[PDB]
Amino acid sequence: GRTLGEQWKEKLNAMSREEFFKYRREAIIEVDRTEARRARRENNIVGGHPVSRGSAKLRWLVEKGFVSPIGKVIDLGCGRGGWSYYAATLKKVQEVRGYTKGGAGHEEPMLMQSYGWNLVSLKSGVDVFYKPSEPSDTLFCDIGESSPSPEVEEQRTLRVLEMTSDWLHRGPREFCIKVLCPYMPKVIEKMEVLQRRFGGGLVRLPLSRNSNHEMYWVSGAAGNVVHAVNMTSQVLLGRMDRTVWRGPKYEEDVNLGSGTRAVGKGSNQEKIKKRIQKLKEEFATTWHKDPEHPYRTWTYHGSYEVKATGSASSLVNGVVKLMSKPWDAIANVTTMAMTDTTPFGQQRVFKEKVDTKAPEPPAGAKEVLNETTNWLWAYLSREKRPRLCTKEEFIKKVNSNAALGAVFAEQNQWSTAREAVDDPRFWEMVDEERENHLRGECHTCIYNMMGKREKKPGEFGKAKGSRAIWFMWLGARYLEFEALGFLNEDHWLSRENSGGGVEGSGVQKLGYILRDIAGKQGGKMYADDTAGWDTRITRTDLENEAKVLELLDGEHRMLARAIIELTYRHKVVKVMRPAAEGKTVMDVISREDQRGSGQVVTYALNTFTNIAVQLVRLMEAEGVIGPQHLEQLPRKNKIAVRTWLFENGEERVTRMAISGDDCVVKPLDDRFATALHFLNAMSKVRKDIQEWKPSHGWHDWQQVPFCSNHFQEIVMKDGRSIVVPCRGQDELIGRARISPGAGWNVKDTACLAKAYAQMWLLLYFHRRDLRLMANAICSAVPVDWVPTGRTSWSIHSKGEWMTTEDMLQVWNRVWIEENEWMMDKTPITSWTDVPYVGKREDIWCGSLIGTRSRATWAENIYAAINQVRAVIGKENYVDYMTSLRRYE
Ligand SMILES: Nc1ncnc2c1ncn2[C@@H]1O[C@H](CSCC[C@H](N)C(=O)O)[C@@H](O)[C@H]1O
Ligand SMILES: [Zn+2]
Ligand SMILES: [Zn+2]
Repeated sequence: GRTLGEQWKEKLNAMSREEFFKYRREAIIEVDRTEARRARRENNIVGGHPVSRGSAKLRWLVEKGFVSPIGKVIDLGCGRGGWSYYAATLKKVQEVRGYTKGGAGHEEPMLMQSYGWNLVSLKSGVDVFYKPSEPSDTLFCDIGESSPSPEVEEQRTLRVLEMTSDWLHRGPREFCIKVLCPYMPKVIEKMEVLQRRFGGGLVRLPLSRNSNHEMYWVSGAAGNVVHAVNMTSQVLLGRMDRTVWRGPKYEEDVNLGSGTRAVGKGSNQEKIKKRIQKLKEEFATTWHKDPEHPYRTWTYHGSYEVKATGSASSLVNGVVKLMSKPWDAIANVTTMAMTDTTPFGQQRVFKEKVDTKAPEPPAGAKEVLNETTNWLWAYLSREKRPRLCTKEEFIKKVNSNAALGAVFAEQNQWSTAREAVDDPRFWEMVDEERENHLRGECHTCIYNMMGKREKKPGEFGKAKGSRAIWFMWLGARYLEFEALGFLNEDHWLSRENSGGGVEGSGVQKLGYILRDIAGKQGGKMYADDTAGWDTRITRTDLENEAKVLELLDGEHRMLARAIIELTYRHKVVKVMRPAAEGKTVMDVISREDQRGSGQVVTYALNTFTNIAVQLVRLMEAEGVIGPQHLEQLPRKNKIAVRTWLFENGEERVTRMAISGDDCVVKPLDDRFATALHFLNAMSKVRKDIQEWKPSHGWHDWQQVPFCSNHFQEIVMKDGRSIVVPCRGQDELIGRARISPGAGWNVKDTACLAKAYAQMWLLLYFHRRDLRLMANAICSAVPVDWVPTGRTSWSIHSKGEWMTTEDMLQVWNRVWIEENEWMMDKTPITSWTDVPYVGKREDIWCGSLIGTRSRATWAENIYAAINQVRAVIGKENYVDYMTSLRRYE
């Protein structure tokens, strides 16, 4: 009770609730929050309304010189993001990163479109007390949880000051740090030591309410700490006991405006000029060059107004949910959501993942890739001969529902792909562009880039933004397919031809292939994921892929050359973006590197390059090359590379399983784990691991991740063994619980549930919970109804369950009949003779067996089934529950 603050606190703690809320707002300045709250209600994130009162507080501080935010701003305990968004409106600020705890009983970051929103990056679920410090130019911290006990607040405050000191030690000359309880002795001492070392002073905002004693240690203040605090205490004490409460003085809230901001700094225009010109002309009406466009590594050409496209909804699948009551309690399943594919949705991912420049590899690294890719092209073409693909081939393999991909009104004459390929007028458009290509010109081959609708873990209690996919229109895709599609159609990256690849194989083959690799002598199995593979394909990588041309001649070569040079290298792309005031715009941008996700040969070229990368890593691992060769390759090891490849290559690729950017490799020893110098120089940086930390390997091949699964060997009842795919049961159920959009009627969602159920039966029958849930779903869905919808995006999903045939029959087809690693072709006649994984593995991968929630669920499954049957209604049903032992 010694300090005046302690007297204030004690008097505060003794107030009645009614008086507390009068005193709280007495004589303070308060921003009118009315309009902001209506904005929050009406989902208006483009009107300039700040997410909290925190924007006004920071505004007051900069308008008074107390802090002048600049450069890279770090914001500790950002909450909704109030400070972060205000900083981003400021000219001198170029980057904002917020961190915050989030979760139950804490504020999550809110996603806004305030001016400069593209400079901001908020992160939730972070405990900053144990987050390693990072360099920054401006540092913010608004952490400090109140308490009726000054002693508690004192210790909390100290913990923050102690924490911020680690961050101040790394440069920030600008700062603004909350000091929750400034009047307590140990805090006073800490402030004095900190002020000496880093400067600044303690300030009390007139925007703060009288119910706290918070002060801000800001870099552009100064003064005696003690004096400052006592002056605050006195004001506070003075405002107690009034005869008449006069209330606060009202101010207007800050208006943060809207729209993206330009990034600083940021030219083979010949080969793209026609395309741009044709677009500028077709959309001249509102065409313009936005000075505030957010592109940093893409070159920008212009923008025009368009109607926004995409969705931000996730809806629940009612039938799956009814059959999965125990998972209602699993956060991992219920916080999953469809990704946001609105333009704001994809753009907020675009600025992090796609607008990056992967550096070109250094000269020595190039020379080694050169020899490797020479070797690899030679090896792939040892037996196979390139060829044109035909119109008829295209028409037969085009999905009747492939994207049209119109980029010009002229390309938008058909309502489905099937109609286009059936219309002579389409092929006339193709021919016309074809003849242009033969003359080394390209007029209309242009990508649309948009958000991919995906089922993913949530973010800030809501949906994640979307991954960008891009592809050219049906006509351009035909031309690609004609020139380069032989790679696909004649299976140039099949295992038989590539050694390392796995083209064509369903998931059901993948485990067996991993096992075969395990049988070779060598070290641990590795499986490093490259972060954002397509965005890391360099000019060098493209130049090496371009060596297909040397396998081609005449007309065939010329067509292929146009695809490769005019279409894969000189890419022109159309992407939507949020403009100001709720309107959206189509940007036309370009760049020479990176790989477009929806090129006809993306998988092939990815597989090809990934094999070459692994070959290079193995050479560094086996000693042929090292860091001393990155800047220049000596003639002698340049030759060793050649001979290494020549003598070893064919064996070495058999130690790989390469599916696009997905890789598994069993090197000779474990020097591989530190063979990272070339890997990093080639820009193929590893995902989720410090740049130079060695790679983790596995001893058990059954724990190796490949194409989103790992694989388990299980011995069946009749003594035969199978290798099956296995993965987190939480997400499997999480995804089945999500419907692809709004407005889906009972029958359609029932048919999607039925596809998820049947995919489970065919691939994850060995997971106890799923087999029960699958039979339960199929028992609640009318037998006649036909499975519809996507259950996977993986190229290795072959969809055998998308059928009305009995699932046991198809089980035998893929697991016995067509399974080349199963000698004994003895058919399985009943489900009970189909194995499970060990309960140890089942539980490790999310199973709920042995739990009482599950028990209740299992025992009462029929009630669940009947609930769904009622909703669907009188129809023809069948009970499959009896195919499980416990229901006989
Ligand atoms: N240890 C911790 N690590 C990260 N965040 C924390 C934390 N302790 C508290 N927080 C969070 O930090 C936030 C401070 S309130 C932030 C207000 C913000 N300046 C604005 O204007 O919007 C709270 O939401 C709180 O949940
Ligand atoms: Zn073209
Ligand atoms: Zn598993």
